[PDB]
Amino acid sequence: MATGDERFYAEHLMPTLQGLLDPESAHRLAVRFTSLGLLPFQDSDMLEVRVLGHKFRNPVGIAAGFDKHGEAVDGLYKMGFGFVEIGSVTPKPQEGNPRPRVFRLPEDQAVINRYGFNSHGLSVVEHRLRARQQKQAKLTEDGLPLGVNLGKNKTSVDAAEDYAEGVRVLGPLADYLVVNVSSPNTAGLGKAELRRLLTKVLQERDGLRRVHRPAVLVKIAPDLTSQDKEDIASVVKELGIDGLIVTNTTVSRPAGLQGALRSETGGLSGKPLRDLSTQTIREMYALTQGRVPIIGVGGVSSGQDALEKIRAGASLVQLYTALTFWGPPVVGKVKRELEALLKEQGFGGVTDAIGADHRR
Ligand SMILES: Cc1cc2nc3c(=O)[nH]c(=O)nc-3n(C[C@H](O)[C@H](O)[C@H](O)COP(=O)(O)O)c2cc1C
Ligand SMILES: O=C(O)C1=C(C(=O)Nc2ccc(-c3cccc(OC(F)(F)F)c3)cc2F)CCC1
Ligand SMILES: O=C(O)c1cc(=O)[nH]c(=O)[nH]1
Repeated sequence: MATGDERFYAEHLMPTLQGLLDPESAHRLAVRFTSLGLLPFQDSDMLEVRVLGHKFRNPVGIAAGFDKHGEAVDGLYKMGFGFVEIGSVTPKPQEGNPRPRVFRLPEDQAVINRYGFNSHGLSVVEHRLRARQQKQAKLTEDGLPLGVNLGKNKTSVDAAEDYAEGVRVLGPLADYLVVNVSSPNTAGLGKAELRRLLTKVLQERDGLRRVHRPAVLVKIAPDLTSQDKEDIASVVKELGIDGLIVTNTTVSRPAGLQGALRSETGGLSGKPLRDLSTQTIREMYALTQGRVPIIGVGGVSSGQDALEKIRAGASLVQLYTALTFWGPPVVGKVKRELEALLKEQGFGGVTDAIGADHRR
């Protein structure tokens, strides 16, 4: 509760919280507590990584979705994350799908959600980030970068314009932007469309002043065909996209799911998604010749999970669902185990392990 013991949180606190509140209420309370610093490991130089034009104290970040409106950024750094990504944020505010829209699958250490981009909107997030803009400038310079994930409104008629608007409004406040076109919960959120979309996004980005010019990454699904991945890699290299976030939640339902809510509509996250994501990272790393930075996401809950994605090609990793089951202590746990594994496997540091599986 205030100490920081992994067993207490995993075995007592978290289980009790879930027994008292529904999943969405639990998340909202989580955001409140985090934003208030109500939280329970020292990063070694081994965990430091330099990519996307920035230094990262450690390669473990909080995935988009936990802090959709940028309300708990500072609390998240306090929790131990090497970098924070907020969003997705839509141009105009919107409520998202009706409740219930998030479901726990305890037996699978997984979650299914269909929020549908509930967002305070660009304007509100912009002011919220501006209020701590200088503080973030010092955090970034200190190895704690900030990412902003962009989405689009449900009733938007010009997808590309929605993202362009996001680039113009929040781009100046972020170290990196994410073009999220892999959410399974928005209408119909492709080589042709992607090229057109990203060309416009990059042009908008290049039009920003130097110190306010963020890297641009594309977040993709784990349900892509081989052709889709092949085309994405081609477009990425063609336009000079700075990086990829692999992956978002899956619309598939892997055989073996035990949770009673396994058939709810939405994207599945957690352990059942882990390896499908790692494999997607492996494939994208190869298709891009290891020249395009990858942020690996999907079922990371331990040092081994993180290292597998790093060895597969990820320069950084993110987690979300593991936090909902184990609580804040999982962050230090993952970092401590990653450090130990790097040593055991002969890597001088995280950097040396990036893509290691491909050079064996
Ligand atoms: C409740 C919930 C909400 C999410 N919202 C977003 C979002 O707004 N934008 C986004 O790009 N990803 C979103 N995600 C996906 C996560 O960022 C991540 O890609 C995915 O959950 C896999 O990681 P995990 O297995 O560690 O949770 C969300 C996930 C969950 C569980
Ligand atoms: O985060 C979520 O989106 C979801 C769930 C969840 O339980 N999330 C939580 C809850 C408390 C969390 C925290 C945060 C900060 C501190 C915590 O310890 C406390 F309560 F003692 F102060 C616990 C973190 C989460 F990610 C349930 C499924 C969806
Ligand atoms: O907001 C949602 O419903 C959502 C968006 C996204 O990108 N991924 C996800 O799992 N849910």
